[PDB]
Amino acid sequence: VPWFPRKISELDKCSHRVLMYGSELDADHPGFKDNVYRQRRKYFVDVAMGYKYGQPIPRVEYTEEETKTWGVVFRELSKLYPTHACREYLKNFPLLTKYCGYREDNVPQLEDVSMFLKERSGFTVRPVAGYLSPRDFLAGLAYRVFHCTQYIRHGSDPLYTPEPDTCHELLGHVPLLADPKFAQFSQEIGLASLGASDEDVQKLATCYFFTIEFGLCKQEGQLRAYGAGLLSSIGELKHALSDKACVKAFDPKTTCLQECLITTFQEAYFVSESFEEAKEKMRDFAKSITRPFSVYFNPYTQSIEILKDTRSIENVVQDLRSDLNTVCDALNKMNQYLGI
Amino acid sequence: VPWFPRKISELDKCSHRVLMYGSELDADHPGFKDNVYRQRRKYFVDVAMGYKYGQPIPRVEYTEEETKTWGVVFRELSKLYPTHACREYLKNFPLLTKYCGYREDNVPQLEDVSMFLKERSGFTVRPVAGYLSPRDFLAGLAYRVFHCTQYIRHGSDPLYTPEPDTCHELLGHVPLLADPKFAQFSQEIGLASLGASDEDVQKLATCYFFTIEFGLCKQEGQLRAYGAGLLSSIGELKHALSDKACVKAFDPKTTCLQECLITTFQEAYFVSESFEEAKEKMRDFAKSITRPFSVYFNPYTQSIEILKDTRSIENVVQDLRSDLNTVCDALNKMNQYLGI
Amino acid sequence: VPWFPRKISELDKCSHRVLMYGSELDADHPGFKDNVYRQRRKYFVDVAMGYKYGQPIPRVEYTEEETKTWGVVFRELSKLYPTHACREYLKNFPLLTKYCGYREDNVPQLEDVSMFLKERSGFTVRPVAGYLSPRDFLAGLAYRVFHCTQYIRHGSDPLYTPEPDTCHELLGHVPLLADPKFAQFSQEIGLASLGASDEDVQKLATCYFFTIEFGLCKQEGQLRAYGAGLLSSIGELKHALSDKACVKAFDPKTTCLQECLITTFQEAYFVSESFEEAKEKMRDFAKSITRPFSVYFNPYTQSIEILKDTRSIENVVQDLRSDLNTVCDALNKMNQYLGI
Amino acid sequence: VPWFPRKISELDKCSHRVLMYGSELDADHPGFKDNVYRQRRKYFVDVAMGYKYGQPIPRVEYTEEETKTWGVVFRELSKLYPTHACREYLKNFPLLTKYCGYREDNVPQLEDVSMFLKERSGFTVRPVAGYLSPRDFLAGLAYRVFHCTQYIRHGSDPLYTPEPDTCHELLGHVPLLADPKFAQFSQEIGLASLGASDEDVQKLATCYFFTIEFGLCKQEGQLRAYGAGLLSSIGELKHALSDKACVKAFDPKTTCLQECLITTFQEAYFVSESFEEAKEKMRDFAKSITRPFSVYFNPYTQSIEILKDTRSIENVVQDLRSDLNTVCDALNKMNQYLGI
Ligand SMILES: [Fe+3]
Ligand SMILES: [Fe+3]
Ligand SMILES: [Fe+3]
Ligand SMILES: [Fe+3]
Repeated sequence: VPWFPRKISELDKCSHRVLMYGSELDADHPGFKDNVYRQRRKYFVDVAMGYKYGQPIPRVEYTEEETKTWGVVFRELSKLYPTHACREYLKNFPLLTKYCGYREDNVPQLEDVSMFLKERSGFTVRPVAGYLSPRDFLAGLAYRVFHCTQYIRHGSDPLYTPEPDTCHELLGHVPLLADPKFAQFSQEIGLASLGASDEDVQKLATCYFFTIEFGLCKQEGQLRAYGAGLLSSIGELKHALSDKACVKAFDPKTTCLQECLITTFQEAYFVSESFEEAKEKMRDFAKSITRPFSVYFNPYTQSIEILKDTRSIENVVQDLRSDLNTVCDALNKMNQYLGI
Repeated sequence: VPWFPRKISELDKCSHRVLMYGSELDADHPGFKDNVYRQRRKYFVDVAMGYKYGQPIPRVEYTEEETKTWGVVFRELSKLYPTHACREYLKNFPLLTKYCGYREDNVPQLEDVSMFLKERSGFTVRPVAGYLSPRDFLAGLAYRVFHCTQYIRHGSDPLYTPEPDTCHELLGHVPLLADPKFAQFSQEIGLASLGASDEDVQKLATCYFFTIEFGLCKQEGQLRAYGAGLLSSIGELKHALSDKACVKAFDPKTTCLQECLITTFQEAYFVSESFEEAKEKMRDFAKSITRPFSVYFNPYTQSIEILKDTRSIENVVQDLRSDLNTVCDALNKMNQYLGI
Repeated sequence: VPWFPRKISELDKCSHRVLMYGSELDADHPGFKDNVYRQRRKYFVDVAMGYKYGQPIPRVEYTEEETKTWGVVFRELSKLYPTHACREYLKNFPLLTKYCGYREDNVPQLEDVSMFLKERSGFTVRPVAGYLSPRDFLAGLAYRVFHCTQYIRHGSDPLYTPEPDTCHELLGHVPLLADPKFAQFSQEIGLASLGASDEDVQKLATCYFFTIEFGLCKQEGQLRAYGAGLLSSIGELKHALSDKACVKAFDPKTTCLQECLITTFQEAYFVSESFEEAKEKMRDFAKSITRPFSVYFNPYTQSIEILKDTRSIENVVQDLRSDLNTVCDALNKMNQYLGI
Repeated sequence: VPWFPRKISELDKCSHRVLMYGSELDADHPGFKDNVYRQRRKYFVDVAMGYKYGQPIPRVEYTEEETKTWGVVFRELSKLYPTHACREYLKNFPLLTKYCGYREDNVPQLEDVSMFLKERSGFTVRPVAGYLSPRDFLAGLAYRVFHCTQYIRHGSDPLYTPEPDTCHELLGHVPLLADPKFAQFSQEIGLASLGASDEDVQKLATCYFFTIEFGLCKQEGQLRAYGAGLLSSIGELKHALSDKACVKAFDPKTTCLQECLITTFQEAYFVSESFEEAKEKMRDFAKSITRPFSVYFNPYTQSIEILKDTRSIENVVQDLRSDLNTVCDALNKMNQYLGI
């Protein structure tokens, strides 16, 4: 089977297997014919190729124009969250405004964001010179790690970006990784894809595209948005909720066959009910991917284990019994401190 | 109830509540009438009062005499472990010789030891200016943290020590924290004592004294030693394995009432069978300690949670079901990829 | 809430709350203008109104014409099972031919059938003077009891029946209650409907109509039939597997709104995958029926218990722990008798 | 391995493998030189050799002298229960007085007793021509079946009995089988001994002798009696709570090596805390009996299953999951119909 990391320190081979670099601006890229930008965006590549597990992420000092771009996006995008975004996004945004520094005059740093996430759900972030393969991104979601970029848009226009700058992974992805259920959902998508055939990693990356990127949920009646591609794009957060687009339920058996459009809107946005419903649908879709073992994530050691014999399975069951014996005692305490 | 830390960040208020300091050494201390020694015991206190959660532990460079003392103790203890120590100590010592640097001509560092432990059982190490209360030392084992000292004996005689030093916590305690079962045992002793009355913290500290400090086990027809007080002391390791000491079974109801002797040999020694037997006996004894809630350790967030209502208990059960599903899938794979 | 039985002996109020009687042939009955027939349909009603929990079911001796009718139906319907019925029906029919007496010139008895079922899945059968309400028929599947009739068709026509008789509940229902997973499915449908509002018992009875009466399954490619309404009717079993019938998918949120046709074919024939996934769909749908408690079936006592406080839930968890210890020991034995 | 029954209907080979008969009065029998008595023991033997699984137990009509003897024992023994018996005996005796007929001038019948037990704990009773081997008596507790006698003492001095008449199994054994936890304890002792070597059946029968026959418990302070040998004997129920006998703690590793006296007060009466504590000690001791498989009792089918591969263990785990869903739903109901 193909190689996957078996401990969170071996994840540095994946984090550094970058296909294309974030300094390679394309032809249609505003700033492809610039001189000062390219140097700025080449600084970030070298700052990100110097990360190593265990060392705090260095702080980047954003200039005066970058800060204005961040503020423009923040201002123009936060005045339509209250009526378009889901509930678990609104219950988490103020905490980010309070502890990490989300304000029009400041650009959050990855150290504060990573220390804020690490205490709420367990996730952490690490910087990447952009565009690592989907196998190596899903293999990082298995350890509860998220690969971020640090650069910002071109001040040319602050509302168009053919790529994931750092304003897409702070306003789209982070406010919703601080939720335990979304964290469990993401990590399970990631664990399902460890050592799988290149033909199943594509189905999983497609399900992730249509769930954790362009997803919609209806939780009290009318539906809302919980995908990053929406929650970070003004032009597409409106279209998706205005009744001019197709919306059909989520089904991983047919949803894994779709065109992941990059520049234009989507033919159809898939809707779901709750992170638990989608988590169950995806855990059922999984186990339909051929693999000759099972994997178990150990969160004390932070390492993956291959259940393929009976000694391993016996360890897992023995550790389940000790967690059942805690419930069976919390309940006794409630009883005695009430009437039986 | 008494204050306890509810997240591994708040453990700095406990790690720094030191009763007496490692510089304020007793009068009976060889070196109480010295001038150069008493000035390095202050460098160590200063480096230990400067630790903060999240920063790698700085490295200490040991002089030529300190190194020779460490080597003397190492070479004098190494020729007893093969026939006196337990089985797990023996299976873990060579790995320490290979990865952390256990050998004459250098003293292991706490950074290498902490990174070696963190990958095997989950424990980590942090330096302390000595002698913090028992409540604050047990509240640190709840989070899987061990409080170590960094100084070394007085070169006068590398065989007598009335106190802990960096040779009692590298040769006595560490080689056996790298075992998952000893790690669960220690952490459960620690979790039982969170917010308990000062009269129960004493019973728990006594059980810990007679189990994890001066303990004996019989794995084959003959018994061995798995306590640090033994595995770090030549005079007492080859006295408890001899027909001149009393040895009765372990019973947390009658052993929590006994004298913890500090300078002389213990009368009784409380043999046991296995870390699992002692873990079960302690979990039975540990439901007597009066407390109006239960605690649940969350290892992703690394935080303690109070089970005292039904929403918390329902969360815990929902997380148990997902771990039962993993076993139920591992077994199906093990079947289909075999004969039913 | 509405009254439901809380022990298998109180089920005699439900078993004897018969709406219409099996002696009341309607105008359209091919025996409505007969004289000797009715004098037998009265004997059956009388023998079925005399059953009492604990007494073996008396044996009915079928005349020469009744036996010939049974044989006609048997041999005319068994020559198209091999290519139409599911696999769990074919793996159970020979056992019935061997132990209970399925063969022409002999009509099986309910005592032999009930003793054959009681050893394979736990079900038993008891006779009923026909047509008890749906609430009272579903409250009997909660205890793993099935209400059967004992009469037979009118010999005039041996292949048309506007009602259930002893040939519909022996060739349609019984060969598939002897399966543990179909037994669990049926009992869960029954337990979901204890003390529920008359408006939910109708949705549950509809799901049961379209799953356990007219159901289809595709388990190896092409689909097959596992409903009694099909497996007991030549005309309809040979039409739902053809290409002149609309086969939709199973979804308890919509299928619970359908016309339960009694004399003509069904417009739609809902299809599924396996008793396990249909059981999961029904268990998720079955938590959207308003009820202020939960019920737990105790199979030693054979009684229902209301989980509505913490002492009951604590009992249930305490039994789960003892059932998990058995697995944790079976695995250890497999290990030691292999290599670890 | 030795033959054991794998379904509750195969238990008729064990129930009828009687070593000596209840009509064979020995020389020391106060009725050894009688003529009318023996002709009654013959009747009881003949009626007990005619039982067959599935048929209600016939009723025995006791004469006037027999009834007066039963009344003497009842009256002389019930006036010292309130201060000597455990609490779970006192909370069950009145129910027996109410439903089964415990009172002078009436001797309870085994049909009423068996139908009263079957609804409280699951046990049932069946008559035996006395003295079947210990292997065959323990293989009957695995299925929750108890083998009783139906005869009564000789009216001459109705206070001495060198054997278990029907007054020892109604006043000693039955009032405490109607408790769910004592029923679980007994059945586990019985299941531990299925297909074991004749040298372990002796240790298990000894533990049963010193726990379920001559046992004592301390549950609120001073200790009480819960064994049948005590609760049915005036002379020995007094020489157990008055301090003239040696009371030692219960330990299945040493108590399984003691001598069971038949006509003389036991030199030592073992004491315990609760049926759960003794159940745990026995499940621990029951791991050191050599056997190459595990057994699982299925209570719907009422049959034993050999866990020796992975398909069986997978079935068991799959049922555990469904039993855990019920708890996870009961807790949600409590939350909802309360405050979160
Ligand atoms: Fe994104
Ligand atoms: Fe120590
Ligand atoms: Fe039917
Ligand atoms: Fe007895």
